[PDB]
Amino acid sequence: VCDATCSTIGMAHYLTFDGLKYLFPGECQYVLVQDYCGSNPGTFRILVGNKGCSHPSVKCKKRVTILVEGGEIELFDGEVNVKRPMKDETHFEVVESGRYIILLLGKALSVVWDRHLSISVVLKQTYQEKVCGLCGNFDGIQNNDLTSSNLQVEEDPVDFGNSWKVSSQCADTRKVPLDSSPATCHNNIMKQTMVD
Amino acid sequence: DQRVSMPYASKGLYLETEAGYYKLSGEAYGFVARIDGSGNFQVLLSDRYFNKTCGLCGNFNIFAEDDFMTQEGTLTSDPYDF
Amino acid sequence: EYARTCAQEGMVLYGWTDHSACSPVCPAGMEYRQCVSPCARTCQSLHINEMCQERCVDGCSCPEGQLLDEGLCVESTECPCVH
Ligand SMILES: *[C@@H]1O[C@H](CO)[C@@H](O)[C@H](O)[C@H]1NC(C)=O
Ligand SMILES: [Ca+2]
Ligand SMILES: [Ca+2]
Repeated sequence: VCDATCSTIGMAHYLTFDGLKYLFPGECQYVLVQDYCGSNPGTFRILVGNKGCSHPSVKCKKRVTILVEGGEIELFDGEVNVKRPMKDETHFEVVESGRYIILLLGKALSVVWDRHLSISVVLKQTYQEKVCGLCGNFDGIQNNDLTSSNLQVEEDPVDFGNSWKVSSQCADTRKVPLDSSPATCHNNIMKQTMVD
Repeated sequence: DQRVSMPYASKGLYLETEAGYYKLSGEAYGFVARIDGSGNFQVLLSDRYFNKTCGLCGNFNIFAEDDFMTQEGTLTSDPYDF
Repeated sequence: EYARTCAQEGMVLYGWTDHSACSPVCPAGMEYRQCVSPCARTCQSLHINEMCQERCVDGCSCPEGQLLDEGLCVESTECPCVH
């Protein structure tokens, strides 16, 4: 079995490990992936947080707080910042090579960041159904990646990610009426072809 | 003019409730407003706006006194025409 | 007002409303604490910690148990689910 890879393709989309694109425009802070899931120790708690990102635009700068080995290293506005260094510094590593910030954290964890929006965490064979979050459980089964925090499969992803917000009193996002044309391309069929 | 529900998070302004009292945070823009049950406006604002902001809550300077500088710019003794 | 104006300066005061015979108004179930955390552990919440290192804020909140659920304090045993 190979090494899986989340992603954040654009402002509001998410590609799970097993492979499931879905739409979730949010504006609160959300658990992208973690290990403290049900009956496990809880080593790492990668999070993600967006501001002004329900409608994609030149707005929507992302913020990412990754919590491994009792640490707090986080990143936004181009650079990476350490708010609390972690104990076993041996595994830590930062490779600012090219357009990316490759960032190792252990034997079986890695993170990639294009300095703008993308978040591609890479995990190894070690876990195999030990994680959960917006990226799912990493089990091979591709249609159980919508198991919410309350331990049930949902069908509508906009109710899924609302289960994974950290602040349980911020605003949960709104069920958008479904359509093939977003706001600007709504009733602008000219522009909708120049984009296609 | 359209009445919205609450909470609400558009345009980088999280309109929440904290401790049973309503809040309007704008940390991107540098302010935190709130109201209580009786009605008591409050505005927490970044040091940033030092020798800067000017309004009905005065300039964020040090001098407690000089902080009646009208919309023209005039130190007035009266706290009312200001 | 005098209570908060001293709190903001870096020196908070405690229990002044015990004998003052005036407590600020709040809805049912809650009354005015002093220096409660903003990250109120509510019912439909995720048990995550040490992200809410924010400063301490005054305002009314629930009793020791009696978790929050939709603007009212309710006992932890009766936490609902959502779907
Ligand atoms: C405030 O700005 C004015 C005009 O630039 C300057 O003359 C003055 O020294 C400043 N005072 C303080 C306290 O920074
Ligand atoms: Ca799965
Ligand atoms: Ca002043």
